[PDB]
Amino acid sequence: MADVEKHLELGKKLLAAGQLADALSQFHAAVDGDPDNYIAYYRRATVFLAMGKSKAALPDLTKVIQLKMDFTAARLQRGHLLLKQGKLDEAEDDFKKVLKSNPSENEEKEAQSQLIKSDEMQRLRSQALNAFGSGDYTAAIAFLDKILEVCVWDAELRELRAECFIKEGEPRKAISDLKAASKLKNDNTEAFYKISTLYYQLGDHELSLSEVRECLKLDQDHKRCFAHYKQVKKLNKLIESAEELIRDGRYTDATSKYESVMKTEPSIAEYTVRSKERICHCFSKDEKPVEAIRVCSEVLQMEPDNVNALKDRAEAYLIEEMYDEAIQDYETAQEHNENDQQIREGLEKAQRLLKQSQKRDYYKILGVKRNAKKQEIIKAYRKLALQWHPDNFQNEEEKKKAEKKFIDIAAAKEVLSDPEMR
Repeated sequence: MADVEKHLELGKKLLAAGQLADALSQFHAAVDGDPDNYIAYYRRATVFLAMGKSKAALPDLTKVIQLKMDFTAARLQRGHLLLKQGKLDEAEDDFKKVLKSNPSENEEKEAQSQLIKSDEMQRLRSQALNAFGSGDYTAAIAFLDKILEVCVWDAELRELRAECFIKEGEPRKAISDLKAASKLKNDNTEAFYKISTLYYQLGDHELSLSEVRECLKLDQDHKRCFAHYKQVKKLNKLIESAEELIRDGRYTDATSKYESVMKTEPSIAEYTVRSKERICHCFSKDEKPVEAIRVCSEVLQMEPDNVNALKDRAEAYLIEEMYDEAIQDYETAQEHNENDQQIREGLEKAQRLLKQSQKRDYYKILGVKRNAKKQEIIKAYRKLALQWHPDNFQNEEEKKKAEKKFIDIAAAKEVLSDPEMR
């Protein structure tokens, strides 16, 4: 009908304008209106492909083919797709029938180049699995890395490689594949669960949560997903809230939410380690030096390179006027993060005070200002020197201590006469 014509035409304009989502809407309308119009099926597949929707394109393309078996450009299209999906054998059968069908000169060049690739894919697949079967994981990765340049939408193999990075002790390198695999399979809940937990495991709670919400959108009654859901949702509030508080500068509150974070997930180290960094942060930003040093130091026993923990402990040491240990920290921090304005401003501001503290102040032996007025000093000296005379002290060890204060008071008067003021 005219409708199916309008759907296709608006479909066309939209696609051309890059408007994939609504183009798809319209071809959907076009397919429903005339369920036997190969053009509708073809134009939809064309969008699906444009959108990365690998699974959805295939049944539409083979429909186009079922209806119009002479239409070889759709057979070549389905050829390409299946080769992306890593359904090699079938990708070969189409690429070959394309060649047996008076192809275009550009259709011959494609159908051929592809079979050439496909041949290597079959060898690389077999090497990949074989490597994997014997436990040669780094071997398997190298093969698979190559297959997946070409088979970019082989979910199964992506999964295998993720499993490789994992056995290798490199879990984070498996986020891409596992995320990809769930995207392609589209309505497989297990794929969302796997990616949701791998995220959780890495302390990626925000994603993990959103990613399991997907599982449950697919299956409301999925037991395992829901269990995990309760879990990360709980741990998400606690962490989100913890940080809300840290920005309000409610540090002891923040610290309490973090103790809850750790109590809610004890098994995974990252949730314990990262909580401690944040607690270390709370204490330091709260001017609680001994507590900062105690917690921050423990964080560094676990992660000696923790730039954030070093900055917070540095800050603690500054409070304690521990200028050496502050620089040592700001420095060992500067090693791991090369140019940080905060680190550098810390190292200079620590050094300035390390210098100024070694610089003896005769006024610091009593003077009201860097300029105590007139005979205020003479009043201070006579009393102090008379107070602090080793004669005063019967205790031998106590005396020797007065003496240093006496030499100090005396050396003060000596330098506070006439020109020696500067």
